[PDB]
This record gives sequence, structure tokens and C-alpha cells, in this order.
Amino acid sequence: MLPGTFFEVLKNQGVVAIATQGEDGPHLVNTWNSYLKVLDGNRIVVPVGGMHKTEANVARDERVLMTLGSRKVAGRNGPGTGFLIRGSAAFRTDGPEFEAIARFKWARAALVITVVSAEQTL
Amino acid sequence: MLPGTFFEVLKNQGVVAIATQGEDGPHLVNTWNSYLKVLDGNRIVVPVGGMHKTEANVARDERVLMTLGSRKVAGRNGPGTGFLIRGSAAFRTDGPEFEAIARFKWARAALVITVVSAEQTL
Ligand SMILES: Cc1cc2nc3c(=O)[nH]c(=O)nc-3n(C[C@H](O)[C@H](O)[C@H](O)COP(=O)(O)O)c2cc1C
Ligand SMILES: Cc1cc2nc3c(=O)[nH]c(=O)nc-3n(C[C@H](O)[C@H](O)[C@H](O)COP(=O)(O)O)c2cc1C
Ligand SMILES: [Cl-]
Repeated sequence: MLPGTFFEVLKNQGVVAIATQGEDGPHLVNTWNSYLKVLDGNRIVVPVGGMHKTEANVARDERVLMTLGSRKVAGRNGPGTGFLIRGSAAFRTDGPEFEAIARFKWARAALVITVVSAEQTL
Repeated sequence: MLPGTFFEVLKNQGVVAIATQGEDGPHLVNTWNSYLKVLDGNRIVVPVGGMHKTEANVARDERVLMTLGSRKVAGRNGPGTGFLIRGSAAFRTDGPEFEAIARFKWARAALVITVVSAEQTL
């Protein structure tokens, strides 16, 4: 699901954005490109410190959107690229998906996104 | 209302994320930190090339969320910071707000976000 160009983006610094559906509208939170931990089976894991509203939204609708990119990776027509990722989210407080990000001692949980599509949008 | 730290973030490159309300969950698109043009009266202007789905969503619900940040600007507790912006969106195709981003020759419109709140979230 995730292409080589996406892993090239992860070699670079940047702000990741994660959109969820709440009752009254969307919500949008962040992590860092360098915090994402990618596992076998199309999983992207995010260390969770806050994300309380995000977690409440995921209870309502597990489908999330994620974007990220880097000016330092070539897109189709010039320097810079990024991705729109769609997948389903789950929060883990133990087990190997949590252990994947447990080095971040501030993390109360792991946000595990199982990717269904990844589109290079530039 | 946009604070000095937000302008410091804009001096550095990054991926901006813009969330809208779709008919079956959120939608999420991007621009670059360096593409934003900030005008008086709390207006952030984004050059629009694509964003057809985003635009359709805004026509139904003008409320948007925007995030952006930079590893290179100090947050409250370490290097790196970013912002959650909440505001209302409009798409302009003539006049001063369109002219503000018209140097981008690929632009079909200007996405004008009138900021209601800005939160430094790190
Ligand atoms: C650049 C950036 C990186 C962030 N990294 C994380 C992170 O890795 N984990 C996290 O829980 N919150 C992180 N935050 C804060 C979240 O975006 C969010 O504000 C916080 O978790 C509260 O989430 P909620 O609004 O869903 O309750 C980061 C914020 C910024 C601006
Ligand atoms: C880092 C990055 C920057 C982008 N900059 C713009 C931009 O300035 N204007 C634009 O219309 N689309 C830009 N795009 C593409 C949009 O994110 C989006 O994929 C495209 O406009 C289609 O929008 P829609 O899904 O609302 O139809 C950028 C994409 C990335 C990854
Ligand atoms: Cl990073």
C-alpha cells in the first residue's frame, strides 16, 4: 500500500496531519514525520500523548485521513511531494503495536492506522 | 489574532493541512507553508489549483480547520511547534483576494480562510 516515495518523505522532517469525524464536524491533529512507525501489514503507528478528542471521534467513526509530505522529495512535476492516506484507526495501550512506540515515554497509547489507500497528491 | 510564533513558522517550510466536512466524513488537502499569504483582518489566502472536492465541501459547510508547524520554531517544551486554526472558508476568483495569489500561474481560485481562533498545540 505504501510506496517508496512515501518512505523517502519519512526520511525528512515535517508535520503530519490526522483528520477524524466528530459529531459537530471534523477534527484535525498532528504528529511529526519522524514519529511515524511503519509496520508490516500496512500499519502506521503514531505515539499518542493527547489525542483525546481524536480518540472520542474514532469511537464514532474509525475511518481517518492522514497527510504528510516534504519539500525535499521530488513530486511528479518539480521538487516537493506528499500523500493522502486513508485507513482505519485503533488505539492500543499494550501489545506489540504499543511496544513499537513505547520508547516515547509520554505516550499513553499507540494510534494504529491500517492503511487502505495512499495517493501521492503532488 | 494570529500570533508572532505563527509568522515564525511561516518563515520555514512545511506542509499545511486543510480539513473540510464532506458528505461521508472529513476531507483533507494540503498546501505549503511558503504558499500562504496572510492579509489584514485575520485572512489566510491559499492558491487553489485542484481543491474541487474541498470547494464543494466548503459550499455546503464553510467551517474549516488548518494545521501547520515547523521543527525549527520552539514550542512550549522543546524545539518544534505548530498550530490548529479554526475559521470560515470562501473561494474567490476575482478581486484583491484572488490577486493576492495570482502570481501562481496555475491558480484557478484563492481559498480565503478567515481565522476565528488559533491555538499553538505544542
Ligand atoms: C507538529 C506537532 C506534533 C505533535 N505531535 C503529537 C504527537 O506525536 N502525539 C500527540 O498525542 N500529540 C501531538 N501533538 C498535539 C496534537 O496535535 C493534539 O493537539 C493533541 O494530541 C490533542 O489532541 P485532541 O485535540 O484530539 O484532544 C502535536 C502537535 C503538533 C503541532
Ligand atoms: C505538500 C502539498 C502541497 C500542495 N499544494 C497545493 C496547493 O497549493 N494548491 C492546490 O490546489 N493543491 C495543492 N496540493 C494538492 C491538494 O492537497 C489536493 O490533493 C488537490 O488540490 C485536490 O483537492 P481535492 O481533493 O479537494 O479535489 C498539494 C499537495 C501536497 C501534498
Ligand atoms: Cl519530523
